Amino acid sequence: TYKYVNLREPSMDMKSVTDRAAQTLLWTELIRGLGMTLSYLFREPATINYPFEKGPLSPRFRGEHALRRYPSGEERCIACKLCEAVCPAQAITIEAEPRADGSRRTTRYDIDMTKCIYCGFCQEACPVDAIVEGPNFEFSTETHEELLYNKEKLLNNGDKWEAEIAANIQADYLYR
Amino acid sequence: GVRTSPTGEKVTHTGQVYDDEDYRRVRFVGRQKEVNENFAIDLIAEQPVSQVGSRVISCDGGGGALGHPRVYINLDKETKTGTCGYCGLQFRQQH
Amino acid sequence: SNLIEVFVDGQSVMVEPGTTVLQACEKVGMQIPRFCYHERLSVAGNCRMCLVEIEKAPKVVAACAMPVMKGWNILTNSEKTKKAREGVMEFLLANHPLDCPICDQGGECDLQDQSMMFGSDRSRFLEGKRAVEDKNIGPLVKTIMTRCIQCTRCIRFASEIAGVDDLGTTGRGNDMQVGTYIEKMFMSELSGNIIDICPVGALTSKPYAFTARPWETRKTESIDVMDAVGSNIVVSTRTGEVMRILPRMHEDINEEWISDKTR
Amino acid sequence: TRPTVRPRNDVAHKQLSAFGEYVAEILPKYVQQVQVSCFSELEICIHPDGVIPVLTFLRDHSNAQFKSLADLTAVDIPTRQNRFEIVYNLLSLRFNSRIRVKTYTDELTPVESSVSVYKAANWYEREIWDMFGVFFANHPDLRRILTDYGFEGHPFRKDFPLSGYVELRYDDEVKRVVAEPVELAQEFRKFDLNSPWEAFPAYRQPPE
Amino acid sequence: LLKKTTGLVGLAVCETPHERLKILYTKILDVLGHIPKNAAYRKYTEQITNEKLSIVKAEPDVKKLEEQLQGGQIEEVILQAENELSLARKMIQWKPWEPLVEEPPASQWKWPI
Amino acid sequence: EDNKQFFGRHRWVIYTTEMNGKNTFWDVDGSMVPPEWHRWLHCMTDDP
Amino acid sequence: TQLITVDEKLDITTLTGVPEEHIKTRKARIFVPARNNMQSGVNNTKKWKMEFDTRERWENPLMGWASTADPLSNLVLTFSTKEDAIAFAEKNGWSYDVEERKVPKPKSKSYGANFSWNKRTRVSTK
Amino acid sequence: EMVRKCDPHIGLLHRGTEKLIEYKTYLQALPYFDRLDYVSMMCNEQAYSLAVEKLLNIQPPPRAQWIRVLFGEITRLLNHIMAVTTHALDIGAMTPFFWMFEEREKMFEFYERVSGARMHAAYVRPGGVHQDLPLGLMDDIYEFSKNFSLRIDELEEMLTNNRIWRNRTVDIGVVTAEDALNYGFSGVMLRGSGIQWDLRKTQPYDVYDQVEFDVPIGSRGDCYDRYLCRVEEMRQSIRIISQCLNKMPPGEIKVDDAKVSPPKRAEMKTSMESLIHHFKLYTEGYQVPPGATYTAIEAPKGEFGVYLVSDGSSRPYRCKIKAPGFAHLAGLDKMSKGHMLADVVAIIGTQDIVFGEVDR
Amino acid sequence: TSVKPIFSRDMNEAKRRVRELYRAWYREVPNTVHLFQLDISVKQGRDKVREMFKKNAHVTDPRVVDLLVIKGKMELEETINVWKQRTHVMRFFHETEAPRPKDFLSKFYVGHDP
Amino acid sequence: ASATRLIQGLRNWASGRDLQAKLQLRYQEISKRTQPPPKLPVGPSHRLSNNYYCARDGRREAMPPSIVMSSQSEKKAVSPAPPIKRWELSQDEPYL
Ligand SMILES: CCCCCCCCCCCCCCCCCC(=O)OC[C@H](COP(=O)(O)OCCN)OC(=O)CCCCCCCCCCCCCCCCC
Ligand code: SF4
Ligand code: SF4
Ligand code: SF4
Ligand code: SF4
Ligand code: FES
Ligand SMILES: [K+]
Ligand SMILES: [Zn+2]
Repeated sequence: TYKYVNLREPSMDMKSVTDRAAQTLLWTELIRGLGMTLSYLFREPATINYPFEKGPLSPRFRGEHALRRYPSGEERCIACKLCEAVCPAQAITIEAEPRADGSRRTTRYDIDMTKCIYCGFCQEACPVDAIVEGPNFEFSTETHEELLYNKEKLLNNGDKWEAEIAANIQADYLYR
Repeated sequence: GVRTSPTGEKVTHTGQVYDDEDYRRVRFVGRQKEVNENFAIDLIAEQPVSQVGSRVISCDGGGGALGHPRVYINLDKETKTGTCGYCGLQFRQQH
Repeated sequence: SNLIEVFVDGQSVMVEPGTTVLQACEKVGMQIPRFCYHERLSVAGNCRMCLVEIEKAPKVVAACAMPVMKGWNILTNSEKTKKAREGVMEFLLANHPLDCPICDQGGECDLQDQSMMFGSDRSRFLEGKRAVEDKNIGPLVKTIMTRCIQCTRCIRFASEIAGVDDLGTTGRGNDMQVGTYIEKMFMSELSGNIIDICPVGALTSKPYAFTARPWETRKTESIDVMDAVGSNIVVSTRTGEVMRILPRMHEDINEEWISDKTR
Repeated sequence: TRPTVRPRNDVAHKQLSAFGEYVAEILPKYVQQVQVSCFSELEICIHPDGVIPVLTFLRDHSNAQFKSLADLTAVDIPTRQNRFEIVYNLLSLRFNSRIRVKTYTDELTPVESSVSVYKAANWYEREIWDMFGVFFANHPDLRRILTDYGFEGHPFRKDFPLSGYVELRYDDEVKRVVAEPVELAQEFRKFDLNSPWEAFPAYRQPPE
Repeated sequence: LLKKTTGLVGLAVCETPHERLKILYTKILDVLGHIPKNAAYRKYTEQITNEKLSIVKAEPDVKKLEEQLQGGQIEEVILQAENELSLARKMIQWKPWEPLVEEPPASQWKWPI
Repeated sequence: EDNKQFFGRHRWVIYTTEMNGKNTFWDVDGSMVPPEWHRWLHCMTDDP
Repeated sequence: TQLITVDEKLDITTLTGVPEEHIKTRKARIFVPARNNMQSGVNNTKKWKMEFDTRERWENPLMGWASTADPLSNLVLTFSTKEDAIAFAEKNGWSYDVEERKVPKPKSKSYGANFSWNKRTRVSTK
Repeated sequence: EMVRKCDPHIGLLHRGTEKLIEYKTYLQALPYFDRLDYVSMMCNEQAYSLAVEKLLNIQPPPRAQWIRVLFGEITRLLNHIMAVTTHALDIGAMTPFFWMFEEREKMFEFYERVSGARMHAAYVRPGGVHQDLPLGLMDDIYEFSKNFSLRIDELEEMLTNNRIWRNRTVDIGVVTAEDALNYGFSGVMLRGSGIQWDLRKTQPYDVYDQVEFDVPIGSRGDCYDRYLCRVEEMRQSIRIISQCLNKMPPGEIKVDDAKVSPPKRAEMKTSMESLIHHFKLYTEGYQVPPGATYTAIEAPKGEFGVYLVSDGSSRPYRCKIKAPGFAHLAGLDKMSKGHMLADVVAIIGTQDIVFGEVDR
Repeated sequence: TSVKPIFSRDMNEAKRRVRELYRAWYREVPNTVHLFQLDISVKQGRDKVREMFKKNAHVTDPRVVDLLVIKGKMELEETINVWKQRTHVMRFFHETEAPRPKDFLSKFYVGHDP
Repeated sequence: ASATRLIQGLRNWASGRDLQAKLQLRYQEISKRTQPPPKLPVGPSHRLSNNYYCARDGRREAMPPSIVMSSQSEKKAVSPAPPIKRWELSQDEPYL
C-alpha cells in the first residue's frame, strides 16, 4: 500500500559502471532531454487565435450579471432580497417599494462588480430566475466606477444577453 | 415608456431624475445617462387579461420550472381582475 | 403555598394550580410552538400546534389550554409530540400559498421559522391549494387572506383588547374565512397591532409594504413621544433611514401594543 | 436513520473516553475537565500552569506519543473572565489518534510558550500574539507575523471591528502611502439572522 | 540479519537492539521507582515497561520483536524508550500526581455561553 | 468550422470591417460577437 | 511566590490599540434585546448584548450607499450575564449604561374563563 | 555563499479571512476556502464541508462522496502540476511549465463544466456537491486520464534523470523524520523523510477506504525525493481517478435533508415546505449544533485542517484554518542552514508554499 | 487580586524597564532619521517618542506596563532592523490628516460627533 | 493530427514514445457540446409514507459532549486507539 521512491542500489559490475561513466562523460540524459524538447518542436502548438478563436465554455459559466424578464416584458425580480442576503461579499444593494400598479418591484438593484466574487449564489438563491450570472466575461473597463452596476445597467445586460442566457438556462435547469 | 425632465435628462422606470440645481449631473457631462427604455409597468399592461372558467386559477409564470413558484389566484371579485403577485399577469372569471 | 409539582421531561417544577401545560414548560425554559396562543389574548386552542405528550396518556393535549394536573410528566420532545408537530405543520402548509419571496413576513415569519424547527422538510400535498378573496379593512393593514392560517388572533384582539367586534369568521370548514363579511373598515386607535400578532403575512403593514426585510434592519430601542404614555418602541432602520416602528414589551406601560399614530 | 445521518462511531468514543480517564488520572495536578464529543473527539481542558507538563507527557508517553502539533489556536469568548481559550490540536501517528488540549488566559496573564515541547508552535502562538494579544513567556522571537508593522490592536479579538480603525491610501503630497481613520463608502450591512425559535433542545441551558 | 536502513531519515540502525532496550527499560524502572506508589504515572509506566521488558527478554529475533512490540522499527521503539525515560525524569520534577493547582472559574468550560 | 482542427481551433470568427459606425478593420474586438453566436463560438452548444 | 498582588482597577485601553475618540466618546449599551413582536419566539431574548451609540450614516455621492465613519457601527458583543458585560465595558474604558432584563410576567390563563356565567370575560365568538 | 539565517517575513497576503468568516453563514463562508490554498480549491472545500457535516451529524450521499474524491484527485493533479512545474521554473527549467499547463487548462475546463468557474468553484458544499455532473463529463475525464501518464512521463524525462536537476535537489533541504514530526510538517514533507503517513489511508474520509492506491515514501528527505513523491502522487492520483470513474454510483448529490441542503428548484417552485426551506437556507442558513471540531484532510500540500467552532447559530463562532504551508515555512529556516542562496529557492519550492493559505 | 506577573513584580522594576526603553528609543532616533532619510529633525522624533511615552503615563498596573514595554521593544526592533519602511515610521506623524475640531463650537459646526 | 508521417516519425523517435496514440490535443473523441436533457434521481427521503422527519433528523441527534471527568485497582493502561498496523509494501510496483 506504499512504495519506495528512490531506493535502488545501483549495480557495481563493470557493465553498469561503464554505462554510468558513459552517461557522465558522453551526456546521454542531456541528449534525451534535448530530444524531448525537439519532439515538442514538431508538434502542433495548443495556441488558439484569440480574439478570433475562443476558449471553450459551458452553460454553467459565471460571467457578467444580468436581470431577466418574463416572456411578456415584465421583469422577474420581485424584490425579495434573497440574493443580497446570500451574497458572500455583500455586492448587492436593494431598495424596494410598490410601484404605480402595486407590484413588488425594486427601485435600487446595485451590484458592485468589484466586490463580487462571481460565485453565483445569487442566481441560485433567486426563486424566479431574475438575477443570473450570464456568459459574458469580456467587459473590462477603463474606470473603476464603470463596474458599479445599477438596476438600469443590469436590466440592459439582461435585454442584451437574454437570447444566450435563456438557452444556457434551457441547457442547465434540469441540473438545478 | 421613457420621458424627459426639463433639464433634458431621461427619467427612469423608477422615476429617478436629478434636479436642475443638483451638481451630480456633471457625471453625465461628456458621457451618457444609461436608462433602460423597456419599462416593465408598460409592458405588463399590454398583456391581455386571461378569461377563464374556473373560480381559482394557478399561475407559475409560464415555462413550468423556469417561471416563478406556482401560486393560486382567487377570482371571486368581479370588480377587479386577479393579478399574479410575481409575474403581474391578470385573470378574470368569464362568468 | 399550594403549588402542585409537575414534571417537564423529568425536571420537577412547582406551579400554581390553574397553570397550563405551556406555561409550566415556559418555567423550565422550553418554548412549546404555537400559532393561536397568545399570552395577552384569550385561549383559543384551534391551531393544534402546541400538542404535547403527557406520559402514560394515549392522547396529546393542547398545551395552551390544558391545565397541569399534579404528577404529569410533560414530554416536550418525545416522538409522538414531534409527529404531532410535523402533522399539524403539514396541514398548515398544505393550502398555504408559495408567497415567501413576495411576502413582508418573510424572514420574520412564525410559520416559516417553526416549519424549519418543528415540521417536515418537504411536501406530500399533491393537490391544488385554496385561494381566498382579499379584504379591504383600511389604509393601514394590507390584507392577503390566502396566507391566513385561521388562528383567530384577529378576532380575539379586536374583541378583547381593541374592543371592536368587527372581525370574525364566515363560512365553515376549509372555506372558513376571516374578515368583516361586509366592506367595513377596521379603524381603531389600536388597529395596527393586528399586524404584529398575525403570525403569517396575511395582515401586513400597508405603509411598510415591500420596502424592507427583517434581517437587514437595525433595531434601535427607543420611546414614543406621540403621547404621554411613553410607549417603548423599536425604531427599525436600514442604511440610515427609518423603516418602521414596532413595540417593545413593557409590562407596566404598553404591554406589548402601540397606538396607530405611534406605529 | 440510515441514509442521511452521520453514523456514530462507538468504538472510538469508548477508546477516547478511556484514554481521557487515563490522562485525567495520570495528571490530576492540571487536568480540569475531560470530555468526548458525539463525533468522537477528546478534549482535555487543563489549567494554564500545565501547558508544558501535559503537552510533554502526550508527546513522550509510550501510550500517547502525540508527536505532531497539528494546530494551535486561540478563541476569544468575551463573557468569560479568562476570555482567551488556547487550543492545542495534537496528532499521534503511532496510535492514529487526535487529542485536543484546551486552556485559558486573559489579556494580562502570560501563557508558557510550548516551543520547547513542539517547535511547530514557534509561529502559531506567535500568531496568537499578533491576532489576540496573548503573551507567551520564554518564546524565542515573539513579534507580529501577519499584521502590518505599525498595526495597533489585535484583530481577532471580537471587540475589534471588521474593518480596522485605519486604512491606507497613497498620498501624492507627502509622496507616501499614508494611514488615515477608516471611512467606508458603503458600511458593512449587519444582518440579524438568528431565528427566535430554539433549534437544538439537547443544548438547552437551564434558566436562572 | 543486519538491517541496512530503518527507512526514517536521521534514525540510524541499531546494531544491538535487545541490550539497548534492556538497559533503557531497567533504567526507566530505576528512575520510576523514585515516584510515589499512589501516583498513577508510576503504576501505568511500570506496567507498560514491564510488558515491553518481558517481550524483549522473551524474543531473540529482531523482526519478531518488532512485530510483537507493535511500534514499527526497533530503532523508533528504542527512541520511544528514551523519550519515556526523559519524560519520567521530568515528571519527577513536575510532581503532577498532586491535587489540582486551581479550580477553573464557574463558567470557564461552558459552551455555548 | 473545421472539425479536423483540434478543439479550440475548430470554430472561429472573421470580424466585420465596420460595426456600429466604428472602423473595425484593424480594431477587432472580442465583444463584437452577438449573443446568439456567442454560445456557438464559445462551444456552449453544437448548434449555430 | 510567583504571584503578585495588583489592587488596581482593571484597564486595558492602552493595549487594545483603539483610538481615544472611540473610547471616551462612545456610549456602550448593555441590554437584553426585546423580542421581535412580529414573532412569538423568545430565543433571542436569552443573552445580554453590548452595542454602541449610532453615528452618522450619509449618502454616498456616487451610488447612494450608506457611507459611515464609525468603526464600532457593526460591533455587537454577546454576554451570558449582565455582570460579564459590565466587567467587559469597564475593562475597556467604555462608558456604558445598562437596561434591566424585562421578562413577561406570569399570566393567569383559563380556557373555561371564555365561557363564564356572569363575568365580562366571556367570548362572543370562537 | 552560505545561508546562516533565513527569516521569512509574511503577512503580505493576510486578508483577515477567518475574521470575515465570523460574520458570514456556513454557505457564505465556503468560498473563502477556494482562496486559501488557491491551487487546491475543491480540496479545501471538501475539508470545510467535512468539518460542517461532522458538526451537523449528517452525511453526504455516496455519489457526492465519489464526486468529491474524483475532483479531489483532479485537484491533486492541478496542485502537483503547479508545484513541480513552478519548482522547476524557479530553478530554471521553464519548459515543462508550459508543457503541463495545457493539461492544467483542460482540468480547469473540467471545473468549469461542473460548476461554472475555472478556479473557485464553490462546488463541494456541506451536504454533498452543489450540482450533479453534466452529461459527457466523465467521458472527457476518461479521455484526459488516458493521456496524462505520457505527460508525466515526458515531465519525468525532462527533469528526473537530468544531472543538473539532481545537482539542485539531491542534498538540499534534508529533513530528518523526528524534526519533521516535531516541526509539524505534513504530507510529502513527512513522506519524503520515510514517514509512512497519509491521511487518506490512516484517517480515511469520504470513499478513500474504497479506492486502492499506493503511497510514495522517500528515503533521503531531500528536495529530490519530495519531487519524486509528488510525481508518483500524480501517478497514483490517475489510478484513483480511474477507480472513481469506474465505480461512480447513481443517486442524488446533496444530502436529502432540506433543512441542510437546498431543495431542487422544481420543487421549490411547487412545494410550500421546499420554498420555506429554500428561503431560510439562503437567508438565515442552517443552524449548526454547538461544538468545536478539528477536521483535517490530506490536501496536496499536506494536512489541511479546520478547527471550527459553532455556538448554535447559522454563522461560525470561530474558524481556525490549519494549513501546511504555515509549518513548512516555519521550518524553512532549519531546512536552509548550511545551504546556499540558490538552494533556498529550491527549498521554498519543495515546500509547496502558497501564501494565501500561509497568511489567511 | 493575586495575579501572575509578566516581568515586573511591582511598579519599580516596571518603571526601570520603561526607563531603559526610553533610553533605547532616544539613542535610536538619529539613526532612524538618517537611514530612513526622514524629513523631520532628531528633536521632532524625540518629541514624538516623549509623546508616545507620556500618553501611557497614567497606568498603575505592572502587567499592563510590562506589555507596553514589550510592545515598545517590538516597535524598536522593527525600526532598528529595517522592517518598517518610511511609511510605517511616518504613520506616527499624522501629516495628511486634517486637524480635528477641538472645542464645542466647531464640532457643532462640522457635524454630529461629541 | 494533421502532421505528415515524416515529421510524425521524427517526433516519435525524438520523444522515444508513440505520440499519436496519445495526443495531448483534443479532437472528435471528446463529448458533444449539446447533450440530451438529463433526468436526475431523487433521494431516499422522497417517500410519501414512513417518512417523518424526526426519524431522520440528523442535527437533532447530536448531543453535547459527554463529560468524562470534571472537577465540579490494577486497571490496564490504555492508548487512544490500538497501535497503527504496519503498512504493507505494494504488490503493484514497490520499486523493488
Ligand atoms: C511624411 C510621412 C511619413 C512621416 C514619418 C513616418 C516614418 C515611417 C513610419 C511608419 C509608417 C507610419 C505608420 C505606422 C503604423 C500605423 C498604422 C498601424 O499601426 O496599423 C495597424 C496595423 C495592425 O493593426 P493592429 O490593430 O495593430 O493589429 C491587431 C491584430 N490584428 O499595423 C500594421 O499593419 C503594422 C504597422 C508597422 C509599422 C511600420 C513598420 C515598422 C517601422 C518601420 C520604420 C522604422 C524602422 C526603424 C528601424 C528599426 C530597427 C531595425
Ligand atoms: S455572484 Fe456571488 S458575490 Fe457576486 S453578486 Fe452573486 S452572490 Fe454576490
Ligand atoms: S434578483 Fe431574485 S433573489 Fe434578488 S431580490 Fe430579485 S427576485 Fe429576489
Ligand atoms: S406568511 Fe410566512 S410562510 Fe406564508 S408566504 Fe409569508 S413568509 Fe411564507
Ligand atoms: S389573518 Fe392572521 S391573525 Fe387573523 S386569523 Fe388569519 S392568521 Fe390569524
Ligand atoms: S397554540 Fe394551543 S392549539 Fe394553537
Ligand atoms: K403579520
Ligand atoms: Zn404568474
